[PDB]
Amino acid sequence: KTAVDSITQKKFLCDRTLWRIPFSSNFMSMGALTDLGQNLLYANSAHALD
Amino acid sequence: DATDPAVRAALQSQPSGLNSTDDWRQVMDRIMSLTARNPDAFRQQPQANRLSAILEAVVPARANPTHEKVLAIVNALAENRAIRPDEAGLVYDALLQRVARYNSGNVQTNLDRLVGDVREAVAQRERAQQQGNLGSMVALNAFLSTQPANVPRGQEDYTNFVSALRLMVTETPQSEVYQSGPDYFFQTSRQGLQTVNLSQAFKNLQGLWGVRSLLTPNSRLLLLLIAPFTDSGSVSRDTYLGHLLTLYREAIGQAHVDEHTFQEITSVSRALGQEDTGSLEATLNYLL
Repeated sequence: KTAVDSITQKKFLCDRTLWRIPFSSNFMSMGALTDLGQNLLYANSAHALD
Repeated sequence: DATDPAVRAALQSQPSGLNSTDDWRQVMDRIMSLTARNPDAFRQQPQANRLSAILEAVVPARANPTHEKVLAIVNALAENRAIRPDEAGLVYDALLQRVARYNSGNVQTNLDRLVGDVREAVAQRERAQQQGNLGSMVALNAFLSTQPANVPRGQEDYTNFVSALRLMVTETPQSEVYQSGPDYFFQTSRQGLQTVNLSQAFKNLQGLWGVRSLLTPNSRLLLLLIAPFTDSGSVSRDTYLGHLLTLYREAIGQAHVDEHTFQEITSVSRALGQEDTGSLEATLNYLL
């Protein structure tokens, strides 16, 4: 009955893992050679990554 | 020639004028004024245009056929559906890069053999489209291996039906057969309706070849499509399948003359003066 006015802190811990961002057009694993890696295949085009 | 991958490559790489390398004889007929139409059109040019064509004629300039040999190959891959039309610039730079890494006297001869090979392969596919038989005969004969060659009753009706079944896929280049799971099918055209089910029809007609409310409507759809390819003596007269094949030939012939009757009645109902809504409904109820 005498609870103080409180504020909620939310967080997560996700250990042991790597934040995977797949270079696929729907972020799914439809194969090891993804569909966005085959559009750049035989392209002979260098792209900057920032 | 509009579907020739080396004529199309000449309309995309070769100049649209008369250079003295690709057209040496046609420009020497004009330099030496021995042309039939306008012989003196070369004397009436300035020295910048007249002497620069004489120098390219007595000692002509060499050129690279490599961008023209590869572009004939790319424009045949894009025509036989091997690549997409969006990939026509991707595989063109991919093939030009490969014949630049590995350029030789062997490879330029081998590209010269392959631009005559893709002229044939484009024409061989376009002959096979208008014939329309090779994809269907190997899959209808594959169907008829599954069906038994000896029905108990009415074998005379059965072996002429399956011979008329080979007559639809031969004498219609758009029609095809295939498989999708267990059953086989028959489309009367590419991307068209009236698809019969061959494995369901021949498990329905089996047991009806000598019988003399009981037919699945795709079997009756098969007996409608097979009707113009069946003679009066191909099947019997008293047999219930043979009685319907004559009845479906009369239904096609009546629908072929009710088509011409429709084009006559509605033509003389507009000029005589009627409702255009009711001219088109009273005609069908007179014809159906």
